[PDB]
Amino acid sequence: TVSEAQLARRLTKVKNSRRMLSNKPQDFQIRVRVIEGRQLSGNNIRPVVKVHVCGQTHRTRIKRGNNPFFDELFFYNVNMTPSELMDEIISIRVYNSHSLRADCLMGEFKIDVGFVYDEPGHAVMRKWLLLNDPEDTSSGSKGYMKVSMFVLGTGDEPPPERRDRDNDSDDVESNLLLPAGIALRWVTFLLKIYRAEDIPQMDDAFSQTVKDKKNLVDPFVEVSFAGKKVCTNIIEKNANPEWNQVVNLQIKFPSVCEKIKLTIYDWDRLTKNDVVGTTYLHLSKIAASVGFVPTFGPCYLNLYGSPREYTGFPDPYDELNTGKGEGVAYRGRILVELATFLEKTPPDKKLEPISNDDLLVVEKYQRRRKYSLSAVFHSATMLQDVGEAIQFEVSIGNYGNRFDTTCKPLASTTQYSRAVFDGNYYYYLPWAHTKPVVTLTSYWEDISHRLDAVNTLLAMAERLQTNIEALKSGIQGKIPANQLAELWLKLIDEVIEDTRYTLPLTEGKANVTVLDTQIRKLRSRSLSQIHEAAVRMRSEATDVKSTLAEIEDWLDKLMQLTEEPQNSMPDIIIWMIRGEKRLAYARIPAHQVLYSTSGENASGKYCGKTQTIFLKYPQEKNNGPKVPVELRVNIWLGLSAVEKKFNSFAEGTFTVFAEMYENQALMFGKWGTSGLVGRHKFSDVTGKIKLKREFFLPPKGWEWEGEWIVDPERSLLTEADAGHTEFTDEVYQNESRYPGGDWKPAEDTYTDANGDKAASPSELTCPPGWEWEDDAWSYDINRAVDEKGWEYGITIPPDHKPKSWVAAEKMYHTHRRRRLVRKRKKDQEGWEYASLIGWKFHWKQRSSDTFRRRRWRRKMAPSETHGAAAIFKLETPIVSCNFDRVYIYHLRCYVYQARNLLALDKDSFSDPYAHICFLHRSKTTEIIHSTLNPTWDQTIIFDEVEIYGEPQTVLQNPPKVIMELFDNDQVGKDEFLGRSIFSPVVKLNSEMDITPKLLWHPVMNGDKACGDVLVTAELILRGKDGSNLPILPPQRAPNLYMVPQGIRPVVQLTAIEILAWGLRNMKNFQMASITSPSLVVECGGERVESVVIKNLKKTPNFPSSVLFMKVFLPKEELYMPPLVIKVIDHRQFGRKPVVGQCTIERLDRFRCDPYAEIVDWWSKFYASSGEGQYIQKGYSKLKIYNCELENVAEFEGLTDFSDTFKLYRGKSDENEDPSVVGEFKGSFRIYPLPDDPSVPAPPRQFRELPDSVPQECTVRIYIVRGLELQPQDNNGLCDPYIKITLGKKVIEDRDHYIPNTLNPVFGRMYELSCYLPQEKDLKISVYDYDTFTRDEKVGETIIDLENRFLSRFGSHCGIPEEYCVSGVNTWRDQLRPTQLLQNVARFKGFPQPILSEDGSRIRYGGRDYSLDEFEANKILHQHLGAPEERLALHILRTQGLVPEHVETRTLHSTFQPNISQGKLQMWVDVFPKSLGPPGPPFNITPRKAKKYYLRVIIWNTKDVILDEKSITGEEMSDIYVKGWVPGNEENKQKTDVHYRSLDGEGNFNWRFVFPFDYLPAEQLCIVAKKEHFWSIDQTEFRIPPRLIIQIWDNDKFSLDDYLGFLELDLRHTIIPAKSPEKCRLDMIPDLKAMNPLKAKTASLFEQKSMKGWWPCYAEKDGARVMAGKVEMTLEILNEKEADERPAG
Ligand SMILES: CCCCCC(=O)OC[C@H](COP(=O)(O)OC[C@H](N)C(=O)O)OC(=O)CCCCC
Ligand SMILES: CCCCCC(=O)OC[C@H](COP(=O)(O)OC[C@H](N)C(=O)O)OC(=O)CCCCC
Ligand SMILES: [Ca+2]
Ligand SMILES: [Ca+2]
Ligand SMILES: [Ca+2]
Ligand SMILES: [Ca+2]
Ligand SMILES: [Ca+2]
Ligand SMILES: [Ca+2]
Ligand SMILES: [Ca+2]
Ligand SMILES: [Ca+2]
Ligand SMILES: [Ca+2]
Ligand SMILES: [Ca+2]
Repeated sequence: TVSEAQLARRLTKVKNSRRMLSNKPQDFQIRVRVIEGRQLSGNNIRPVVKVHVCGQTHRTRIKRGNNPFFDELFFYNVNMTPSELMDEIISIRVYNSHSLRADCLMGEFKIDVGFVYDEPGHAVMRKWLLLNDPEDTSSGSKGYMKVSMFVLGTGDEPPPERRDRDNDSDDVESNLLLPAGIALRWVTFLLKIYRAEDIPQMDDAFSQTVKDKKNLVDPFVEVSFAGKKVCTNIIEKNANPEWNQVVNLQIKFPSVCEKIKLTIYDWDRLTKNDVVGTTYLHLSKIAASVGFVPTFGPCYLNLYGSPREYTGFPDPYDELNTGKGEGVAYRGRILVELATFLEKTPPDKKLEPISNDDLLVVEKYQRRRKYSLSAVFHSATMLQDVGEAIQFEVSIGNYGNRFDTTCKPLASTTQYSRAVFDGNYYYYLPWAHTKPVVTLTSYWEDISHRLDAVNTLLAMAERLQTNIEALKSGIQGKIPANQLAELWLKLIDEVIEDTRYTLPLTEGKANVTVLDTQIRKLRSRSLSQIHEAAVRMRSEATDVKSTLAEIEDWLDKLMQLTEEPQNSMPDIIIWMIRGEKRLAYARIPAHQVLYSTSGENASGKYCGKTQTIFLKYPQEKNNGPKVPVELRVNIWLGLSAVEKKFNSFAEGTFTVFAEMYENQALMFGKWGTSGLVGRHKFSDVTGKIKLKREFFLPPKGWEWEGEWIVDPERSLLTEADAGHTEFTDEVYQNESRYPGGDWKPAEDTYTDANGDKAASPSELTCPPGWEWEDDAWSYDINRAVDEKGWEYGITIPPDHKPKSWVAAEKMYHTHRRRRLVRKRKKDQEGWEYASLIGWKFHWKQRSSDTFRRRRWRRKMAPSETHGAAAIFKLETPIVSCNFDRVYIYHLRCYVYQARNLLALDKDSFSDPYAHICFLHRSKTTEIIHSTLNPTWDQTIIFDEVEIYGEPQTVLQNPPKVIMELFDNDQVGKDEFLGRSIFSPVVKLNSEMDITPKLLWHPVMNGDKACGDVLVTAELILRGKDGSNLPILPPQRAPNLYMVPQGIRPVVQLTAIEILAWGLRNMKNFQMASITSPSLVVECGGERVESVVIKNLKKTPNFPSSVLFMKVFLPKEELYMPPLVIKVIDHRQFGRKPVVGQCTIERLDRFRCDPYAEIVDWWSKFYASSGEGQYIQKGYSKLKIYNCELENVAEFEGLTDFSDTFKLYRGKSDENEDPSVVGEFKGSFRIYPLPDDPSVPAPPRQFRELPDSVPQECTVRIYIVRGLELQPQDNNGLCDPYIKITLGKKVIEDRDHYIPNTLNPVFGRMYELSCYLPQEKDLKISVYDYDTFTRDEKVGETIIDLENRFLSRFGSHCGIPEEYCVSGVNTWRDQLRPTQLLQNVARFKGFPQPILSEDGSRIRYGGRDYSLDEFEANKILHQHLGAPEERLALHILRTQGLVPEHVETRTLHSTFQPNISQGKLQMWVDVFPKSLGPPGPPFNITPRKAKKYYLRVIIWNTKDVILDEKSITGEEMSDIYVKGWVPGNEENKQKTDVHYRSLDGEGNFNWRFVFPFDYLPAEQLCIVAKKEHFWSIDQTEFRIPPRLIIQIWDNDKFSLDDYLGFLELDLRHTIIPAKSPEKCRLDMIPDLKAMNPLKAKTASLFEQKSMKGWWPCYAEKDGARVMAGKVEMTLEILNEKEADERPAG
């Protein structure tokens, strides 16, 4: 059907439109203007409009008649998510009003904000609504509503209006917003909700203790759709509920909602209903357009949110349960199905039970399959502190949850491991050759028919993404065209070979839905389109630069083919548990590690492969200052029926040890078996359970390897501290006190992380082969400690020792700790001993130990009949993967430089250094002081890094190199600048030894990039010796390597010219003005300093404006270092502080080749805008700009002379830009110099500079009108006036404000005398006057008047089209057009303009210009000046200068920081007094409304409907006529009553006189009166001129009885018939009762008088009926003709 197709097309349109960022706050402004209703229902109505957007409701004032004119603009300022805003509904609703009753509904249109967002420009324009009644919907239309509504986001602008004389004001089907094919259709979504599983405990569990712990939740589903909330039934005490309820969602098709929000709630009787979790159906993702309606399911949707552990206290992460944030734990899953049923709109049973045959259908989507998951933990590095022991728990869904103690021991977690210092900064878990192994078994639906397709399309997209990265690197590197064509042919053949992939056959699979068939059909269509376009492109196209736009479109289409809403597999969540508490999480999608039998590509990207994931703290959007751990893990997921295929993915030998414990005790100096009381001699690890050596047997698939052996060597075998060559030791020191007492040395005055006392620093000695770097130890300052290096903690019972520390001392603290460091360069009888049995045994006996024990362990090896797959058959054993050999590597990181770093000191700079970390190794770069753009120029070498696994597995997945940038501070702790994560270039042999390429990787702090760092790395597999490694880089300091020659950017000699023009807006520094500044420009280690300004207040510009330095700069434009600008204020006692700095990193713009009817102003304005025309008299126009003059792209922002860079000072807070303390005005020209001085230098680029002295300027600000201001009063209007600040002078106009309009017509010139450039900042503000209260600011704009003065485009005065010396268009510039042509010839280096002997030709710019080339086809009226100036001006108009313009300047405000608060049509002329006085100013004073008189006479009435009963008691009518103009309610007049009419006929011969003010140029009238009696100032209305004539039954002693009306718009008055018998209905338009026809119209203002018969009407049951006929003559006279022939 066409309805299903158009729903699919509209949902794909909203699919393409919904692509912006999901910022939960975002500032939006929605304007809704109603203009004019046409043909509203009822008779003698008093209509009114109420518009409801986002809860806010505005209200029009009361108008009259069946064709009301409102022209009222409403504003809606909301702050919400864009996706939530575009699901909101705008509800326009027309009411009738009464004098003694409330409002009655008469029409309603509903339209969502999303579709008016999808319109180009985010704003529908003067479109007509089809009003309909929600309960009287069978009657069709009720009226029409011309509205225009706008949506403005951050940076968005409304589109300009267009001319409306004949296209928009008439006929309404020419501008319908929606066509008639919609036919008020409803769309019904049957969101069936079957059941849910694994809902966590959300009740108190104390009631069941008194009286079952698995089912402590009372769930129900909240379905939010289009603002309506439908709640399902509540299932009491069931964690696996079964609702089985269809939710009958409904939307009328003009207003659709896209985001169905399902939110399971735990119902609480006494408290608020808690949130279980929130998932969404996106209707645009489950619908397409051939196409199909929204279909989904039956498929489980997984919920995510807070951790599942119940706390009676408020949990800190309930914001994750509401769908905000990504969610850190599995909260259950809900089985839903979506079906779309067009029409049939059933209002009964919004909740309907599931029919009993759908419960048989849904059984086949509920079948479970066994899944086996393995995870081999390779390396857990970048740990910030050791703390307690650290454990990793793997869980998919609720399977493998360690805190679910009600189940059996799951063995889904690693052993507790204690972190080891890597020698420089970080910590790592010491796994080495024995990686931990986690295995767990889950049960999910076999949805491989989805996930093979998802994984294969993802592999397609990743291959094509790699190929387009190769292509963009090829075209960026300027590699030769043959290799580029070969690489492009490789790309196209990759597409051809890939997209002949047949998607998996849905027939035969159990869990195939209707949506699965539709997505498979869509994917086959898309893949066939991509394959055939590839076979077209491989033979047709020849150029790759045209085709990358199509190839990126293929990448976009392929990445939209991987969208799978029916992914029922929950994510694998890996939790780091420090101590007993959850710390950090990561979510791996289950399809990324899932194994399929269909091949490699159908398996996941990381299926059986080691991937690097960074854990996050549970409510962080990204990593902040502290990454908790960087974890490399080898995850393989798959079906347990094919778990034998894990053998091909496994590496190493999996190993589980059976264990036994034997205990002994010491009496009389001899160890023996005596005294083993309370714990068994042969027992477990705790000693409570008696065990034997014969109690352990291998399970199925396992066999013994070797014999039982003693295992005491696990202390020595943990990596032997041999992987480092430069180290830093650490020894901790402790003190203790009572609360409130004095400090003293502790019971354990030196400790380590294990929890007991350690050796003093005087006892520490080096290992053999090592020596000390420093002579003595020192205490740590660079942590969260005080001045002496101490942190403080507390002991709380029942714990005896502290577990946390803070930076400051409080009175309740009982302990303290200090770290001591020093750099470094270059017994075992088989038992562990302790003081008690079952105590803390340690490998060496102390004086207090009288007990001992040992381990008796035997190895199990997997059998050959099972392979490594036997680890899944362990249904506790602890599995660990042993690697039989190690591979030695060698990493070199070329940290070259950084740019645009954050300022984190008070002296406006930083001291950045970098921690380079890679696995269990770390090193620190040098500290570069007092800069934000450091050049470390340093190579960081980690020789002999031990990486386990095959070298190919390192090649496919390199471990990440992580750089953390820190601002060094001499006191306090060093602050975090950002973090860059990148992959090294792995090399395994001498073939792949190509040199690495430096790249600008981003430096992410939080969620934003806070600079870029130029860094690369290479990771070389070390051979038999270090001979295969390249040579060491040359040192410049001891153990300080430079970046080598092949990696370093190749530098050339390059000039940088700096046009230091001047400094603007210099804010005070240290409560002193910037009196003697200077400029310092640093680039590439060289600096240049300008001359010192002796007084900034006197001279704001540098005395010599050109600086010059020779710098070595990279040849490649990518590698170009930033340009640093500082401002140094020179003060007393020789002090030179820095008072401002900017970083300019985009220098590609700076590189250049050095060898390269009444006549006034408003008639002109209305002729240019388009609102006896003015162009017929031959006069000129002006150029109306819809934006600012700086925002016009042709004038380059009016910064062609010099750009402007904001200067910043001090430490920046919340990672944004720092405080702006001014602006440096200048520009740069960068060009490569010749290498040797025999070649002459290139010419300088700054020669034609103007004079930098201050100049006095006469500035004329002509402000024309304001457009759509923000309302600042209670009535929705504003009383605007103009407040101009220009340096010191303020001209406010509060006594000449314009009363109560949102579209003011100012028409006022404000002339000032200011000194440029000290007063360059021209601030024009519109302010709302108030009678008693404070004045609000509507808006604000800034014009750089020096940019107007100094630009080459002549923006100081716009050149008009004609040179007139008199009239209203007199030449307002100071200089004649010959002098402007002289000036532009002098600027451009052209020869000066040569005037001929008669002024007909001018030689300029190498061309001949003549008078007859421009003066032809024009009327040369009398105001034209000298013809040589006309021809010079005609030359000047073609030179790209600023024309005579009215720019539209956006009024910005702090109410909404980048949303237009209105617009201000205006222009500014700057007239510098050195060039002479200007001409006469333009009189832009708005024209008065010229008076008009409307006169009618009423001849007769015929076939009027007779009144049914008069007062006298007869079928008898008292016919008489009222008449008025809308707006003029006070000017109502009525005729005499034609008494005793028994035939519907009546003669009046009565005269009406209707004075009204008119604007012929705007084609509308002015009526002025107060809104009410207590109005401060009278208001003005702008409504089109029209006449309401009305016919009435008198009833002199009774009520007035309405009979009919007739409306004649005086510009479009319909042509009357010449007789009452030819007069009939439907010669006037009608759009509701019958299929419409065009009428015949004539203007009464032009055709001044005509006489005839007119039809008048009323309506009943929505259909027009004739109330009668009336004869009249309508005439319009002006003011003087009303006095020439007056009338009564
Ligand atoms: C006798 C029992 C009266 C119980 C009265 C009562 O209504 O208590 C409500 C609270 C919290 O109960 P909720 O299920 O809302 O917790 C949900 C949770 N905040 C969440 O957000 O997940 O109970 C307790 O703190 C336990 C007190 C036990 C006192 C013995
Ligand atoms: C009794 C009025 C108390 C004042 C509150 C009020 O509603 O004033 C109405 C008007 C204009 O509105 P405000 O700008 O004050 O409030 C709008 C608000 N600032 C905003 O930004 O939305 O204020 C007057 O001085 C005229 C008083 C006429 C009294 C006859
Ligand atoms: Ca509860
Ligand atoms: Ca409950
Ligand atoms: Ca509650
Ligand atoms: Ca600092
Ligand atoms: Ca510092
Ligand atoms: Ca106000
Ligand atoms: Ca006001
Ligand atoms: Ca106010
Ligand atoms: Ca009557
Ligand atoms: Ca009557």
